[PDB]
Amino acid sequence: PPQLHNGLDFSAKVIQGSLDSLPQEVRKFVEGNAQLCQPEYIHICDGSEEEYGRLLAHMQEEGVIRKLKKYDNCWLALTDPRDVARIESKTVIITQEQRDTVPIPKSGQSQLGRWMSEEDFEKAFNARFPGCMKGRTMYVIPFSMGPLGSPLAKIGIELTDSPYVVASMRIMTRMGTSVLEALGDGEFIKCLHSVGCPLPLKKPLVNNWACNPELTLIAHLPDRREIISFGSGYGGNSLLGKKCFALRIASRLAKEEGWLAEHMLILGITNPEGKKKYLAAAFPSACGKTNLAMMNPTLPGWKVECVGDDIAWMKFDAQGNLRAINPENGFFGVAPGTSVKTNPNAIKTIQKNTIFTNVAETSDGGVYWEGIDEPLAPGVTITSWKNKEWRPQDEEPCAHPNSRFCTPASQCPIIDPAWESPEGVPIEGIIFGGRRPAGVPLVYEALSWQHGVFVGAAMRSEATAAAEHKGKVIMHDPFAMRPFFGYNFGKYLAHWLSMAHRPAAKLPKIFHVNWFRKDKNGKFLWPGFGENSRVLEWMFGRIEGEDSAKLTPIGYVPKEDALNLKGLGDVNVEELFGISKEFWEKEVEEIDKYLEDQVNADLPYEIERELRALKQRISQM
Ligand SMILES: Nc1nc2c(ncn2[C@@H]2O[C@H](COP(=O)(O)OP(=O)(O)OP(=O)(O)O)[C@@H](O)[C@H]2O)c(=O)[nH]1
Ligand SMILES: O=C([O-])C(=O)[O-]
Ligand SMILES: [Mn+2]
Ligand SMILES: [Mn+2]
Ligand code: NA
Repeated sequence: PPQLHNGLDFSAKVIQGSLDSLPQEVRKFVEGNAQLCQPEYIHICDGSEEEYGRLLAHMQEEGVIRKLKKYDNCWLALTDPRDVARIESKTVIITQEQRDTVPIPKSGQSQLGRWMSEEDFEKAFNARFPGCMKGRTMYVIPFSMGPLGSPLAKIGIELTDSPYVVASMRIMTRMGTSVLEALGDGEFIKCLHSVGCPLPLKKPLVNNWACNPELTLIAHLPDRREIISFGSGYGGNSLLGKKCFALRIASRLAKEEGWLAEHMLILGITNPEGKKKYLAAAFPSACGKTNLAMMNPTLPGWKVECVGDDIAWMKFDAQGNLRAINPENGFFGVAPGTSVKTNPNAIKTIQKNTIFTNVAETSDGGVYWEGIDEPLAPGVTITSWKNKEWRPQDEEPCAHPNSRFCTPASQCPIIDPAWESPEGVPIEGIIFGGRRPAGVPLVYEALSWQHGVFVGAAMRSEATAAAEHKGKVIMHDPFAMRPFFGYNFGKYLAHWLSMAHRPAAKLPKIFHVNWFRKDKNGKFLWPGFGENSRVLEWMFGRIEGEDSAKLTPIGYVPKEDALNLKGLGDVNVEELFGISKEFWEKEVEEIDKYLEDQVNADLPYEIERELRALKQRISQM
């Protein structure tokens, strides 16, 4: 025990587990950060049910969460209204050179990520972390992204002072002692989180929800294999395995190592004949992945099974199959809109062992939100997400627009049998899409891999409530990755294009969808949800080589009568499927200006070529 005093030994403060049990480098990480942050206690998480019960009890007793008595082991957290979603403007990546992280925009102000210099980050770090956990417990969370012990899994350690983060990580990752045993003396991603409210409190606590909005900063240091997040408890900012690791850090590793880390669901779809295919889909935040990934198809005999709803790690095997795995262990899903009619499999999943954040509570201990589509007995009352009595005729919603459920994937009734298979599932189609109220038809198919990459690059979508963006501003969200690129977007495009030069590659067919086109009065032209199975059927047939497509300037679309619209006789097909020369001339000009300004010297030639080819096809209309 080599030391002149007690070294950096924090053993006296350990209230679960043992520092002696930890791999050497894990111990160093814990003790170095204990020295810095000065927690009152250290809790080494074991991931056991016993621990989870006591953690929930502790939070309940502290008033941080409430038990929802109507359900089996479900809980409700209500946050400070300042800490409710991601904050892109406070999310940064540190590298030696800015251009490695983001292209330099011609006009000023990049929209493909925020870079911070090493020097500026050190100052930011020193202004936040020293002493930040005083009076609190530092929890040590050993977690695996991907199935335990898989050669493709990646392990992290997250230190946090938030028991809400511990509970949510238990759901969203594989966590506990088994992860430490699989880790051994291997490398792990170093993840440090604090709510940034050391005791005694310097500022008023709102709704018993510790946070520091003024100093909120979600930082990524890929060259140090570190993620450092301060001031926010909201899951996208605090669950460091999810967006921070499994997209931002992992996307750059993937570029270096020949794979892909993407904001994509993975689903398996089986037709009435029993033939099954796996598909991946990238839609922006709050644009429909969870609803698609566990859809109940309206077409009789069709079945969808869920591999993952949010993040995909994909790599070509030796046979050329693009194999995908879900690195998550749960769903962190948008609550509003979820009903028996729109997402019955989510309703089944969230009946037990689920943590809800910022939803409303009924007087009989249930959950409520806009679009839940379940009448309450007369006399039953509602407490809004703001902890105030609420009525249906009220101006503001009962649930926050970005309220979430956090639920075990193992509870999904149609979880796919291969959802934890270490080798992944073979992807036969990749689907892009987002919210476009005008101009973009229900579905089209890219003409080639290069055209498909351009389609991903050109994605635009109405702003949602998943981050700080207000109104329904149509924003660029290439590959649904705008908030999540771990490195220069132009390099990411080159990396995707390079997949076509892999010998033997079985390149997935690429499609683009729009569930959200609206008529003149602002009403949806397409009902969506389970009806989207009709679009998946067409995709399935196209992968099988069916002659069910008509060429248009934007790509292939369904032939007349090719889509099954039985039961949707009132859909206005000409409006929904319409392609206007005027709209598309404007669209290509907008994309050209965006790529030139935002990507410029980093833009691959093949992307510029696809833009010109699209413009040329439009000119022949
Ligand atoms: N009109 C319509 N709304 C949909 C459709 N699919 C999903 N939604 C709604 O869009 C919102 C977000 O859908 P999700 O499936 O949770 O979005 P996501 O892509 O999983 O979002 P993140 O988890 O933030 O990445 C919810 O309110 C849904 O009810 C659809 O087909 N049509
Ligand atoms: O939380 C999410 O999944 C998001 O914002 O994409
Ligand atoms: Mn997401
Ligand atoms: Mn989702
Ligand atoms: Na609260």
